[PDB]
Amino acid sequence: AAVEARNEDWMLGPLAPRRELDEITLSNGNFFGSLSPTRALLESEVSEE
Amino acid sequence: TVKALTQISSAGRNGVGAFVLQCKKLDIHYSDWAGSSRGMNGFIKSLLPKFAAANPQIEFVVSPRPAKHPILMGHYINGRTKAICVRNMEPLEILKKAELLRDASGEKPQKFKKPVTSTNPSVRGVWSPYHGQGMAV
Amino acid sequence: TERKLVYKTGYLPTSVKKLVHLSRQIRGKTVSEALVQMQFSKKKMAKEVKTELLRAEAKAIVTRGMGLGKAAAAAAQKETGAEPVKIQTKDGKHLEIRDPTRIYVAETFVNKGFTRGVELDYRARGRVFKMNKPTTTMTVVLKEEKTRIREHQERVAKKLRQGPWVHLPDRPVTSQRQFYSW
Amino acid sequence: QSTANRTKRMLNIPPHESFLNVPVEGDRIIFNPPSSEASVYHTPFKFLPRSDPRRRANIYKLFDLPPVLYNPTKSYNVTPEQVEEIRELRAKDPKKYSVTYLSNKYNCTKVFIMMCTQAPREHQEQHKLARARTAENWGPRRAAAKLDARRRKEMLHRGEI
Amino acid sequence: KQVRRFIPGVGVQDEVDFSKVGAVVRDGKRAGDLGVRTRSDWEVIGKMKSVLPKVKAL
Amino acid sequence: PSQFEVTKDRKAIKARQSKFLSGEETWAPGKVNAFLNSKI
Amino acid sequence: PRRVTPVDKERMVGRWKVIQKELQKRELPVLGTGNHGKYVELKWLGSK
Amino acid sequence: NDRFPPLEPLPPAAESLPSPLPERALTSAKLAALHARLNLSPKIPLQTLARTLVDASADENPQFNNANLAFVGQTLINYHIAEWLLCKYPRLPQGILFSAMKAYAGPKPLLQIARSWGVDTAAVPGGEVDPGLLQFDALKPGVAITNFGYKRTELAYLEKFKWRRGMASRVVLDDDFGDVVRSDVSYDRYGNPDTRAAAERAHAYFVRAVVGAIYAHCGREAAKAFVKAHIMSRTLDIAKLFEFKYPTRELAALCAREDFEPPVARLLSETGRQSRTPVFVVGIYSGSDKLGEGAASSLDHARFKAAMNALKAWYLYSPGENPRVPSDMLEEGAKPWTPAYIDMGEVISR
Amino acid sequence: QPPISQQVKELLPVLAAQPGHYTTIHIHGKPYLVTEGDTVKLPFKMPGVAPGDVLRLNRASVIGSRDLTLQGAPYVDERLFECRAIVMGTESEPMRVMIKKKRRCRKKKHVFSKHKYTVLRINQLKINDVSSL
Amino acid sequence: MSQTVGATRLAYSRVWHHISAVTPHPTLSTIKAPSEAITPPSLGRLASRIATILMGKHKPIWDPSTDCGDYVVVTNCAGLYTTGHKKWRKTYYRHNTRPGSLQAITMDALMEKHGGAEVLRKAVSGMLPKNRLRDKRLARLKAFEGDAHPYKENLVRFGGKVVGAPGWEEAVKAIREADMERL
RNA sequence: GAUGGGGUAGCAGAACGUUGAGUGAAUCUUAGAUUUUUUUUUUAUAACUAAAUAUAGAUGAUAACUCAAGUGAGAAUGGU
Ligand SMILES: [Mg+2]
Ligand SMILES: [Mg+2]
Ligand SMILES: [Mg+2]
Ligand SMILES: [Mg+2]
Ligand SMILES: [Mg+2]
Repeated sequence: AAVEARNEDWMLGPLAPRRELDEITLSNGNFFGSLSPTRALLESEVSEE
Repeated sequence: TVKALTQISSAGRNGVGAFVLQCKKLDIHYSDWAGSSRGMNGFIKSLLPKFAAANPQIEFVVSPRPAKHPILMGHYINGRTKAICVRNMEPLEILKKAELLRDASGEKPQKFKKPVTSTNPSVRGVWSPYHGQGMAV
Repeated sequence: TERKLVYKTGYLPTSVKKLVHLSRQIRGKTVSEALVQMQFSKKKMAKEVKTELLRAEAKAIVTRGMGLGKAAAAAAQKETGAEPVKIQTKDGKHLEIRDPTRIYVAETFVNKGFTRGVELDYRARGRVFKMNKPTTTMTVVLKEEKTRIREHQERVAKKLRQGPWVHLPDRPVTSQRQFYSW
Repeated sequence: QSTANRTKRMLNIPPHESFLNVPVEGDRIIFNPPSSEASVYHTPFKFLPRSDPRRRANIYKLFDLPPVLYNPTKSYNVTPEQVEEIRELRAKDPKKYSVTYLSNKYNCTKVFIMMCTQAPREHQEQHKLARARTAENWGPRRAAAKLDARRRKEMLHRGEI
Repeated sequence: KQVRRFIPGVGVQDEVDFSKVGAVVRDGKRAGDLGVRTRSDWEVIGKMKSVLPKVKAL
Repeated sequence: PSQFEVTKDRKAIKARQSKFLSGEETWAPGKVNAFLNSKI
Repeated sequence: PRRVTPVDKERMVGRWKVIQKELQKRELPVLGTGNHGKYVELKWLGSK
Repeated sequence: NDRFPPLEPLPPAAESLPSPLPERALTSAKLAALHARLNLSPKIPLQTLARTLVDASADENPQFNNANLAFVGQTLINYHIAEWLLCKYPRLPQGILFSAMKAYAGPKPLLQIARSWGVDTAAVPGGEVDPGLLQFDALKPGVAITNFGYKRTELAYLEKFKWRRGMASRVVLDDDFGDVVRSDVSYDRYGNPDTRAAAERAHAYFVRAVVGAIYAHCGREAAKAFVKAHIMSRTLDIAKLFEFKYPTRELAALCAREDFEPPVARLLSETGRQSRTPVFVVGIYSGSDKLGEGAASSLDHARFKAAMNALKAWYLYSPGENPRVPSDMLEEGAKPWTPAYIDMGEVISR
Repeated sequence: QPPISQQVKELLPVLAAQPGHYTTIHIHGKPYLVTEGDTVKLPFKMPGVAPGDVLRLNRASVIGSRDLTLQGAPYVDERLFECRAIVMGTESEPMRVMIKKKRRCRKKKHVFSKHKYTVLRINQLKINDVSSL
Repeated sequence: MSQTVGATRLAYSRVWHHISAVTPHPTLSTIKAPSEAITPPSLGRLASRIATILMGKHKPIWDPSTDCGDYVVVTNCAGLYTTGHKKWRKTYYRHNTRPGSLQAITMDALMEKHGGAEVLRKAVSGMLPKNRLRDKRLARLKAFEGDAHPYKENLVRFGGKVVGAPGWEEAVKAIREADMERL
């Protein structure tokens, strides 16, 4: 998404969209510029290696 | 009253009055490591020196290009390029390929349709049914 | 210079052959016209298209800033007394645009989605066939009337650049021969 | 056809019979006037200077007229005093004393009346408006045909038609 | 009229104008032996800052 | 989609929609979509 | 003697000296990748 | 760095200089190829051919640039093309004569000639670029070559209030083509209609400076041969430069001036009258002599086309395809000069 | 040499005086109707010629103007005209593949053909003055 | 290529030719002696000449893809010349794919319903290439039963004299003689 | 100024490509290795030029020569 956002801002210029005001991404349920509790707290169980 | 049109300019006919070779530059890339360039390296030492001395109107640039096959990239006055990969070719095969780029123009290859190409008008004009002896059915 | 929003709806419980006809209906219309046609359509997905079209119009206004010049448009024309712009779409429909910021459905296509479910069709002679319950999505590209004005001015200039019709055209003779035939 | 060689033979057109009667035992120069329109570089003898030696009898010699289409006649029926009458009248009432009325009165062309005097600027603007109002009554099909007629004329005088 | 060319086996053949007839072919291991202008021939030309076309010619 | 319970993100985009349309707020381009060094 | 890179070509045409000032003005790297470091979002989660 | 040593050694002050030094021209393979591509005489060193590629916009010094070299070459090009048109077409109207000159020695053709030679431009001038590249800055239009025209006292009104400008005065006040006289940096931008005119101007000054270089080193005859080989060799249809207004009146005035019988239009042939694409072949006669002929799909158009072709035949009269030029007498050992044909002037009609 | 006929010596100046002239040159027996400035693309690679070589063409069957036409029985005398060309280079066509195949036989034999063509530029076509001969 | 660089306007224009089906034709007739026996062109011999004009094959710029044909106005088609007993023994057939619906008619009976113009259209139609230019080319054939037709102003002229008129060849020669007074 | 030129069953010769291996602890790669695309050129079942997109320093890619085969598919009412 950051690859798509950097290009969009470069081309539109004064028409750059206000993504912070958009709806959540249903693929993960996160807002704009927001992490997930599992990813911000690093509660994922990792291998013993 | 006659008003002059100032949007038409003269066109050049390369060959009439003066000639200009279309090939203006030849990029010769080799590799000291690739085995496909064993012949190219021999062409640069044995035949390129004399070939370049005979074509002073062409700019020859010898530069290494390791990890890549050897190529002959010609640049033409029309602004196009023609690159020929000469991998696994012997020195005399390189020379025959270099003479191809010199004798060639940047124009894209085209099938043979018409021998003659002219821009000047017909000497006898174009046929018209209103300028002959008429035709009775 | 021209604002645009590409909105992909959620997965609707229908097929492509069914939803394609509702997409082609709202194609080229304004958002207001399309919403009125979805409200009074006998199709079941027309209710979903209306909901998704209102959602798209909300993202177009908040995220892209479309349809935010209606007040300034009326003052520019009604007070001035000038004549609005008259254009003609690619299909040939004539329009009279008073607000260049009005949002309209520029592009619309339907896409196939994941399989909703599977239903077993039990037939005679002990034969069973799997029926697939489909899902499909619709994508709408919303733009402002500035785009239809520009695209119209380009088609007009292209037609004016093709030159007029002449009675005696200088058609070329294509065959070359090494002699004179006249 | 199957190949370009065969297509060339099926579309073949023989050369002109003049080139077929080739000579024998030596060279030859024949008179072969083509059935075509000549270029403007074949200057007629009437436009050559008296010094130009190339002036010479026709090549045919070295080996009534068609119908009239436009033969105008100039006339001078107006006198220096009548020209003043045309000026005072045109400025007194350009609506009544139009150019057609003055043309028929003094037996002149409508152009000459416009060379001696012009209507006041106020009467001229309403003329351009009257022609602009009738132009907005044209549809897209008639307005396009009118513009094509105005372009063909310009192209003609540019040598493009 | 034949322009300058390089024959692989013989060497470099200078320009010849058969209309006025002289195909001289020069071979060697140095540039000066081939009969062509070298970087040195261009440096001596640039240092001849005194040669000037005759006023009549100008 | 007609029966999805409108979440808090949907309720926030509908409130702004009324502000931009009414004229309370003047729309401006984004500034946090991407952190470019060019800033253009 | 060495490979002709896009940088050398710009230097021959004169454009390189113009590219340096711009990249430096925008605090972008000239002939390098900078001091930013490699992607770590997947590394921190335990990706292999 | 250690892995990427510089390809062409250059002192640190190289980038500071506006143009590469003269001695650098002796190590450029583009120059040596360009010098041979044009078959220039060895009398022209590489340091001189390098100076012809530096526009005044890249180096403001009177030397190191094209200013003076291009002025001398412009005078030779314009002179040899002018005397050549008046001897091949001595009846050309003045307006058509200005366009014919601008069609041969104008910025448009010279741009095509410079490109016909394989001359590439430098992105931005500097002492680090290859001496074989054309150097100029399209962002600076404050450079202008000296000419022989003067600034009109009414130029301000000529452009604003559409004041009238005659043709007879363009020979004294305007330039050689009839045009009036006097008509940090950031590269984050696109082209402009001004940068194109500045680039097209730079290529033109280069072609002119090459002619001036040949004149300074080789001589006068060498310069004429070069102009006659790359410029006069081009092809131009002057008949396509004519645009008539009321050609029927100009032809009537011509016949009246030369005392010919009044022109009469006659229908030589016709077919398709009362159709969508007829063909009326009209011929204009002055007595019994056929002056011009034109075929159109209307009676009026066919009559106008016939008069236009009659006027072109008068103006496009040519004593010969390769006529003698008064410049040939400067070359000693030439036959006596025969007086050329001098026309009275273009017809002025209502 | 065989003297020119009086009928040709009388009209050749009239032929050379007209504005335009064309000629039908013969290269290896094949005709080519050309004019000064035309480009000829021969359907074969002329051996022993490099770009910049000048050729003198000496086999013309027809040298004519708008109204007059000089005809040579086998060819026109070389003393009456001077036609010269310059080799511009060598062009090529795109590779074309001919697939030779019969019905009910899977073997598809390919033939790859890419021919080279020499290009000329007619830079001189003039008629000489025969008042001396 | 020089022979084709120029103005092809007049080569592609539509010329309006004229021929009478009653005027003797020494070239298309089979009888060539005595002079009083020279007949007009027979139906098929006339149709073969017309099909050449409609195709444009009399033009040196002819190409079958281009529709470079001309018009042909035929008059006096009521006196269409025929040999033997064609007029009363030749039959024209017609079917519409329905068994039993075979329509037959003799030449004399067809000339009674649609005149000799239809007999000539059918003869020319079968002599034209069977492609998408057959209907256009056949439409340019203008056949009329008598001397009256709406194209008496379209017929090609040379000095005001229509081709085929008494003195049209003298008007042509007079124009070419005055055309050689130029370089 | 060499001679020769259709081809089934079938016989024979010469090569390309695919996968893995040796030289290889080798060569090259943010001055862009690799990117299923597009494009350009070269007598070309193949490689090459350039462009666009993304971004790797080796669990990456690779010339040449050689070694070994689970090595080349519009055809089996073939299989998934
Ligand atoms: Mg059961
Ligand atoms: Mg055989
Ligand atoms: Mg065989
Ligand atoms: Mg890729
Ligand atoms: Mg299968």
